[PDB]
Amino acid sequence: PDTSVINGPDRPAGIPDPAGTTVAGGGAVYTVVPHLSMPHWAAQDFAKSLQSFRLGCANLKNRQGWQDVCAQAFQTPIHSFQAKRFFERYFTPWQVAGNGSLAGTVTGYYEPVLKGDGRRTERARFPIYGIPDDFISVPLPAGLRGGKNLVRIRQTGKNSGTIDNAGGTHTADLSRFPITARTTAIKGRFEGSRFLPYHTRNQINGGALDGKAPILGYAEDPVELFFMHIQGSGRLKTPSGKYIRIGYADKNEHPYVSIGRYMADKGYLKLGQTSMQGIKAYMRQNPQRLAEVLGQNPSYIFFRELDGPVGALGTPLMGEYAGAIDRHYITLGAPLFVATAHPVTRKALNRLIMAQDTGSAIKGAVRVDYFWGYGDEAGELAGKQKTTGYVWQLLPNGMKPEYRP
Repeated sequence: PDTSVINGPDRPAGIPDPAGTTVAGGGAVYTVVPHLSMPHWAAQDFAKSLQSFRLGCANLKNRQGWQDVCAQAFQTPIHSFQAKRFFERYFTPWQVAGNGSLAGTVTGYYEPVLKGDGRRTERARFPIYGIPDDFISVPLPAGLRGGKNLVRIRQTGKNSGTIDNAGGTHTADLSRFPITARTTAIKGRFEGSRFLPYHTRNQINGGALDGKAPILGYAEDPVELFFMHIQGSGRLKTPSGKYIRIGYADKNEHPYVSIGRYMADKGYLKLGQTSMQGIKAYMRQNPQRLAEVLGQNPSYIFFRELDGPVGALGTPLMGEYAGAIDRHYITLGAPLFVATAHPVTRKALNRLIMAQDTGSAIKGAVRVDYFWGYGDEAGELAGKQKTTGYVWQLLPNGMKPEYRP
């Protein structure tokens, strides 16, 4: 998972910057410390951390600076002493401080499991859609993020187009598009002379995508399907007990609206019964409100077929041994020692996770989204996790951390 070992000569270890060496940028300060100044260093399950590092190396291998440690990872036995020595000998620890503080926020995320099936059945009735046949993504230059312009669009590929005012084939009225400050692409479809915003969740729920999109699977509950959209990935568990792994492909770009807030406004349930268990039970006694409530959130996620979801590094994540970081501050792929408390037991949760993912809301020098794995338990823990953490970034000897604006 892995268990294996590649034989051969130890890779060059290189030359560690000495303790107290400092890099600063973007309000952050990185400082080399001894491996032993990290809380409970020696006691950790380094064998799991090494299996986690090995998963990232399929892509991390190819990044300058990382070739030797990634080859060395596969020549190290999956045992905690050897793994510990690998991290101690091949990497230098950089304590991270953001805005003058070593303290930051650790939150949690997971991959939900839902009952479903690969083909439609009496129970698995709700389709999970791949990217539609007519779904067109068009890059939006920073210049147009005021979203007022009437532009022309030209198709350039099956699911892609470009803004071309002189030779575009269709008109797009950007004011009609859900464009905000962070927007880097608009999603739409060609229709007569126009390029129109893509279907909202309500239109999709009401069957806009019929015969027009790949279906990857069917879920049994539309509320849990709805929440998988929120998580951005998931796994179907078939009646056989088999898994269908499903990953983020794209989205319609329509805003996120919170249905818990809507539900609280209509009086349907109060703003405290706001959970997928509360909504799911409520929708079981009141099926006539389903279409209405779900369609309040216009955002809609499209998926693709893929053990572990694939993060920003392009690599499958190990439960409890990976997290999402801000790439402005943390070098993607780096081991990250995180010191924090377990969300439930309050026992020290001190460990080397692999910084293998990113997230739109994950911002700051000391800021981790802790990946808990897949399933119900992982989702409970993930939802309860909002703890203070302290972080150290381990980098290959001689590689410096960097603020990347």
